[PDB]
Amino acid sequence: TIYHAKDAVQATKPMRKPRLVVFVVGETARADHVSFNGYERDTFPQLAKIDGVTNFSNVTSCGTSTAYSVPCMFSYLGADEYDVDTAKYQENVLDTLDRLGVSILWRDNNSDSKGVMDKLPKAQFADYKSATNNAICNTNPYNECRDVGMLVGLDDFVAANNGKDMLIMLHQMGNHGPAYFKRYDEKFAKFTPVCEGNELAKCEHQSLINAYDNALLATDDFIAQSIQWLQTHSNAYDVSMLYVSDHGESLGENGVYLHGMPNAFAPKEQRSVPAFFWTDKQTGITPMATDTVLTHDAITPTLLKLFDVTADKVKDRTAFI
Amino acid sequence: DTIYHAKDAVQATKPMRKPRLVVFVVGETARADHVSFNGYERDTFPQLAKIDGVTNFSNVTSCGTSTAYSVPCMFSYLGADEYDVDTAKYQENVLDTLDRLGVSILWRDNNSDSKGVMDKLPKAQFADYKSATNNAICNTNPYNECRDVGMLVGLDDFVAANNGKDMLIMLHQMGNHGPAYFKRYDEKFAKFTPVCEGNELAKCEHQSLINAYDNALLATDDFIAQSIQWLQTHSNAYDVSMLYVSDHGESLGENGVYLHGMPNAFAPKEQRSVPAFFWTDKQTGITPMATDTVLTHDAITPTLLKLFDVTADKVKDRTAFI
Ligand SMILES: [Zn+2]
Ligand SMILES: [Zn+2]
Ligand SMILES: [Zn+2]
Ligand SMILES: [Zn+2]
Ligand SMILES: [Zn+2]
Ligand SMILES: [Zn+2]
Ligand SMILES: [Zn+2]
Ligand SMILES: [Zn+2]
Ligand SMILES: [Zn+2]
Ligand SMILES: [Zn+2]
Repeated sequence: TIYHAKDAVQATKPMRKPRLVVFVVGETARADHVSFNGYERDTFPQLAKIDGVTNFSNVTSCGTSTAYSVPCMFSYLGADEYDVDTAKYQENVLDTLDRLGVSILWRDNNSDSKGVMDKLPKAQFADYKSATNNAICNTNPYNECRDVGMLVGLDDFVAANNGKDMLIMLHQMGNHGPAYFKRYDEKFAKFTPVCEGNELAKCEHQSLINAYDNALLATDDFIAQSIQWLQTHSNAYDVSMLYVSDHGESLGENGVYLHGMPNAFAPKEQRSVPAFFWTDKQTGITPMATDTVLTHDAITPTLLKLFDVTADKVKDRTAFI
Repeated sequence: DTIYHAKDAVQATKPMRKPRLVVFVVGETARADHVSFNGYERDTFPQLAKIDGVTNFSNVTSCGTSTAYSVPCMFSYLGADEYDVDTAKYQENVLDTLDRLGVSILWRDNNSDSKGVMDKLPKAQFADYKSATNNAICNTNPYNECRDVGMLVGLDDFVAANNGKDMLIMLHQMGNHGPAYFKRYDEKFAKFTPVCEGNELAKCEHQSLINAYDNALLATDDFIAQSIQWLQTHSNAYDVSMLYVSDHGESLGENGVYLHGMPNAFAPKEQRSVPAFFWTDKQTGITPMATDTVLTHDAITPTLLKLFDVTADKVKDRTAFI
């Protein structure tokens, strides 16, 4: 195991108020389909009614796929030295925070870690793609488990870690294709018609867009209920929520669909991602400016600052806060 | 002791093949949004507009907002996110690499100093051009300020002295340095008037300050063009290319902010949005990146290496200008 932060120190310890953070790892969401970034439809109407939400209009993802971007999102090495083949053997930020006492839990309704959780106890990773753990899989014809199912019973995690610092990753299914029409329950079918087939190139363009934007409305609801769930502990915990998407998505420009293109050739749409940060006013955390130029490189500094941790390798590195 | 980052660096072909001669103009205080090619409403680069083969890069971000921070970073191997200005002078930089692989390195400075970038090479490869001892062009203006075009005089003696070798020539411009923009150019570029002729810029009328700044750009446009014109006189025997990047931008009164030097955490967009131009001769086989490519000062080191067919297993995937 190769270290990058054994100098890491937690300045104050939970004493002081414990801190509770949800990190929503998003999936396949494009920045230019976010209402706040100038999009022509209102894809985030619930987040708009929550005070304290910062939308970041200029964030660029590490890469264009889940396997590539996710480990880089928790890396110390930054996009320009990230190497997907050796990422799993590096100390990542969750290894650091777990070593300083923060309780880490990772619930996944997408796929896996991807390696990011592999040095921590297996009990701290939970698969939520199956109805064995996810209580919300019967809400749609496809028996697809839903991201909001990752919220059920999180109060049992808090009680089991009463008074400790806590960081909760919720890894979204989000907007992953090609079958966007299956990513959301029927209550979010606001834009119609939608394309209902797995060959995007036969979709009519607007039907494809409509399905994709309905999926964002489902993600907007999931994020909104994530913050509402944290508000039930604003009494005993300093609560914050952070959202960043792993990568964007192509929707037919120059004939390009889905994602996964090499960075040297990937179009703008595959790397321009939304990010949200919310925190309760009790907590004293100040978000950076909304138009700050940011990348996935800001996640690791952000996560460390959220828990008052210092490591002489990532400070002065721009964060979301 | 010097800390190395590219002792693996390898030159694929040697000068065999045609030798290569490159001028790298390190600019000063130039803003991307005052360049005509980037949509500015005045023609601040009328001579560069008449040269075939010039690529303008419309989305380049400087490492920092000052000479001390940006210049060493422009030649670093570490990238902005691991660059540490306090220790940059003990790092192998890209000029150390190219020098040990045989490329002849020259640094002429009409700005200040290196800043540390040249400190491991023989002092004969750095030349001060701020004074009339080396610069022949200083009596052209009330202030006896020596001019950037004086750095072009006698470069054929350097080429002759390194005949057939690969060569990279840094010319460190005085350029658009403030606050006295009106002093940076001779009267032949005093095209936009009235101009402000005082130090504390806030009393200036906005247009008169802008006018002095834009005349200063016309002087730079002339310096780059004649740099290209000088390289064209050796396109026969050498593959010639010119690269220009400014060290940082400049604030011109927006929200009351002038000059540069703000910490990156608070710096306005204008202090970091810089022009970059790359020119190359017909014969040379070098292809520019797309002009809207998102770039930073981190692209300079790979560019210089690729210009000399050098590969270094540390910047191998890093975006360049070419
Ligand atoms: Zn995917
Ligand atoms: Zn993904
Ligand atoms: Zn490194
Ligand atoms: Zn780096
Ligand atoms: Zn590899
Ligand atoms: Zn400067
Ligand atoms: Zn100065
Ligand atoms: Zn310092
Ligand atoms: Zn030599
Ligand atoms: Zn200066």
